[PDB]
Amino acid sequence: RMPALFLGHGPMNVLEDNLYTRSWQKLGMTLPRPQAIVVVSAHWFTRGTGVTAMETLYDTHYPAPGSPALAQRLVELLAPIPVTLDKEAWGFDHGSWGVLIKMYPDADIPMVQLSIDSSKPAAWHFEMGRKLAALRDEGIMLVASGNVVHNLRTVKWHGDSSPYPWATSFNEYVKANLTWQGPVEQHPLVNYLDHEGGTLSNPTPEHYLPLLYVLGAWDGQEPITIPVEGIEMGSLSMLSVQIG
Amino acid sequence: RMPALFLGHGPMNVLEDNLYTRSWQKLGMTLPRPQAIVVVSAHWFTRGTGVTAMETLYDTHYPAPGSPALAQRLVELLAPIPVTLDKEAWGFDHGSWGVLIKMYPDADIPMVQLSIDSSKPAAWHFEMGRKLAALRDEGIMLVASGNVVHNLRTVKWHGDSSPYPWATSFNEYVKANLTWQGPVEQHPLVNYLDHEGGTLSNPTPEHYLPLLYVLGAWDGQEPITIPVEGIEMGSLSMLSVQIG
Ligand SMILES: [Zn+2]
Ligand SMILES: [Zn+2]
Ligand SMILES: [Zn+2]
Ligand SMILES: [Zn+2]
Ligand SMILES: [Zn+2]
Repeated sequence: RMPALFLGHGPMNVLEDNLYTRSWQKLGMTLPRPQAIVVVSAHWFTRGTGVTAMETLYDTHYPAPGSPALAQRLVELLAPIPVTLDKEAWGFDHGSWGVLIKMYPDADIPMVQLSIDSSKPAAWHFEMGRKLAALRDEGIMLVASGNVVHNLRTVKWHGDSSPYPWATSFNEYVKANLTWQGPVEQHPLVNYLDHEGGTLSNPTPEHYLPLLYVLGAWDGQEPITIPVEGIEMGSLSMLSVQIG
Repeated sequence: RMPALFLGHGPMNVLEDNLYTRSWQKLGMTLPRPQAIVVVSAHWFTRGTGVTAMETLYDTHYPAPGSPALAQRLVELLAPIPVTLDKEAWGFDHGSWGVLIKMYPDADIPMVQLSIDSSKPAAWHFEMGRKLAALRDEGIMLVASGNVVHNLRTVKWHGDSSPYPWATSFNEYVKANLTWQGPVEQHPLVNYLDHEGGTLSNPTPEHYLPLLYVLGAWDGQEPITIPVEGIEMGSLSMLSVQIG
């Protein structure tokens, strides 16, 4: 049974870097090797849900082989959710590419990209991870990447380095509610904009929503882990989450 | 009379970095301060020409004030070229943001973004810089950013560090033809795919085309300078060009 992973993304490198990259490389050594991976990124935020099997914007290159079989299986599992199927791969954002180059350096794990539907509310994205859960017993690792705090208008690129108190506030409300159980509509992490708090940490939903894909996939029983965490440049949250 | 600048973009930082960043900061200290700037990036590659006056994807933030006056003046100058006018700013690619944060750290120069028309041939993009030339006598600096060699399938992110010979070959054909004069249709840098050479260095045109915007703006008389140059990771060319 494969784990699902939400990674806070960014180290702005690298090669021989930091705590985060060593946590990614990390889980790539330590976690059960997947038959294939469904990648969810903050940066594939589209009207409607798209899927690529990667049979062919960003100053990056991650030549993982595609899995047309997993793509079709994704489309079927999601039906009647209408899915658009791209032939070509989508470019990987620097952050996602940064997680993947550290995690599985050799780009030898077959892969599908899944996009996040803009037009849908948080509860729906949580329901998505509920549907993706079945794939975890079929040798498939879910890797979602984004940032539970993500306001680049508040980011302090040089000085000083302490976490803004509102950043730590929202982040702790995230961590304290990972294991919440009950109706989806009443989930604190689904109703995240109910926090002070919420809109300032996430003025648009895309960097936060990927966590819900991972949380949607939790059975209520298996452990939930935090392989690495951190708030960089005052408001970039680096909170990573392991399900199972 | 304002200079036009093509910058090869990437240092993957920074703050206290390298030769390239110090060349950018650099020209920002040394060049005549502009009333406003038209930014052209490799990464705004669209069907049709777009313009933003910046009255409102990338893990970046460059809060330069817009210039609606320059935007309208751009639309008028280009007519009958059909232009789409966005209210909102487009996100800056890391490379462009990297050039601008070093060049004009304070983000206090008014600014317009101009996009590159996908559907048009190299000669047309050269003609674009011919039209943009007039704005140089109106206090306006053209800043184009991309990379005259740009194949991320050949990039050696770690080892070793020597420039591929084909990379140096195409690059030198670029440099040897900056000052070429004659009919546009017969310009070596317009007919760049005529080199061995060309398609391998530039499998799609977007990172190269921005130079033509700058070269289009040369009168035949003023100096053409190379403020910095370099080939990193075997095939990322860092060749920068100053017109006037
Ligand atoms: Zn680029
Ligand atoms: Zn980037
Ligand atoms: Zn954000
Ligand atoms: Zn991001
Ligand atoms: Zn390229």
